[PDB]
Amino acid sequence: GSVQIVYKPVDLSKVTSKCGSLGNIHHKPGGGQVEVKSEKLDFKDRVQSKIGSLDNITHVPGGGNKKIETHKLTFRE
Amino acid sequence: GSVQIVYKPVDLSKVTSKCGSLGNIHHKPGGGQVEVKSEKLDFKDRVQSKIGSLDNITHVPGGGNKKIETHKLTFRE
Amino acid sequence: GSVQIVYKPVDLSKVTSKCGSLGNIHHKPGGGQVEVKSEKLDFKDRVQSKIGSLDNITHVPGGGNKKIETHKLTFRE
Amino acid sequence: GSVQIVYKPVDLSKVTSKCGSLGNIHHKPGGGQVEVKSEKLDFKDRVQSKIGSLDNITHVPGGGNKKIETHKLTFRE
Amino acid sequence: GSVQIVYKPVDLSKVTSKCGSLGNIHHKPGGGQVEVKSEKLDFKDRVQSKIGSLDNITHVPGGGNKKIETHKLTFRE
Repeated sequence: GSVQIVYKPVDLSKVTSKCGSLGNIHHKPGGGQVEVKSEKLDFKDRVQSKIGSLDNITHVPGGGNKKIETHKLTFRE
Repeated sequence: GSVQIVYKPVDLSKVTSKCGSLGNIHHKPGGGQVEVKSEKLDFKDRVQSKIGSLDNITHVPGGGNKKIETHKLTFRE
Repeated sequence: GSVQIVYKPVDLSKVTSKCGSLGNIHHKPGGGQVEVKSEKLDFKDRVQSKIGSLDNITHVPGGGNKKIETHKLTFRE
Repeated sequence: GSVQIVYKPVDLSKVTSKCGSLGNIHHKPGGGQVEVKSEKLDFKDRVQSKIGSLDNITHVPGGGNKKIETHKLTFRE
Repeated sequence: GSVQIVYKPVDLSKVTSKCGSLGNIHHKPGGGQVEVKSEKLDFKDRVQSKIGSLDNITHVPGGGNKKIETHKLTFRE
């Protein structure tokens, strides 16, 4: 027997930002010690480690509009 | 026998931000010590670890409008 | 026998923010010690650990409008 | 025998924020010690742990309007 | 025999906030000690633990209007 699939998505979205002014973003951490003690580091199959860190991230987009879209069609028989 | 699928989504959304001014974002942590003691670090199949950290994230979008959309069609027989 | 599916969603939503001014966001933690004692760290199949941390996150969107939408059609026989 | 499905949702929603001014958001914790004692950390199938933490999150959207929508159609025979 | 389903929801909702001014949000905890003593940490199938914590969350939306909607159609035979 026949089958029919019409996969027809229509998109007219708007992801809009309007910022008149952005200013005076201060970022002054004091910073502290990190002391890590260990003996061995046996790692395996999938490891995303991080041992000992002082990260400082300043992220000022002036418009950081994201849009994630995901389409999928699966056919079996 | 026949089958028919008409997958027809229509989208006219608006994700809108309007910020006249953004300012004076201060970020001043004092910072403290971190002391970690261990003997061994045996890791395996999927590990997302983090041992010892002072992270400082300043995130000022000026419009941080997200929009996550996900479509899926599954056909079996 | 025949089957018919008309999957027709219509969307005209609005996710709207209007902020005249955003200011004076102060963020000044004092910061304290962290002392962790252990002997071994045997991890396995899915682990999302975090041992010892002073995180400081400042998040000022100026409009942080999210919109999560999820469509799904499943067909079996 | 025939079947028919007309899945027709109509959406004209509005998720609206209007904030004239946002200001003077102060965030000054004093910070305290954390002392954790253990011997072993055997983890398994799905673990989302966190051992020892001083998190400080400042979240000022200026409009934080969320909208979660979820559609699903399931067909079996 | 035939079947027919017309799934036709209509939505014209409004989730509206109007805040003239938001200000002077002070957040100053004093902070205290945490002492945790243990011997072993055997975890298993689904664990969402948290051992030892001083979390400080400041959340000022300026409009935090949520709207959760969930549609479902199930067909069996």
